[PDB]
Amino acid sequence: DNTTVFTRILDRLLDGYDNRLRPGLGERVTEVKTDIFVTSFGPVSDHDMEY
Amino acid sequence: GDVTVILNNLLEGYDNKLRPDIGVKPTLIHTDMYVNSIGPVNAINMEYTIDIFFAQTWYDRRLKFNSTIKVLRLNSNM
Repeated sequence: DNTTVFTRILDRLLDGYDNRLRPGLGERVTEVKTDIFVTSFGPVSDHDMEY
Repeated sequence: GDVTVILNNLLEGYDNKLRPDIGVKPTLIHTDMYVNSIGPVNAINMEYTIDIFFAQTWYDRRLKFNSTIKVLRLNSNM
């Protein structure tokens, strides 16, 4: 019954976890690695100067 | 670690239905505006668009704490 063990893993992950605090707040800078995949480059609107 | 303790102590027994200084004196709010852009001005509807960053600052003696941390830098969660 993998359900119970995995539920325990998630509950332990979220126990005493504060989502108002960024990771490594005390002693680090949070480094976010970003990446974009463009599935469609939409129409360009001249009138609104936007895309 | 202890920023969690500070945050929990600040919010415990706190009523956000009541403005600070509810029955003492008016709440003073200082406002700043950064104008990113002033958009098109269509006279057909007699309106114009504007995009801004709107800053407001005020004092809440209930949000008073003592620690080595001088400022709590928070996102929209709180």
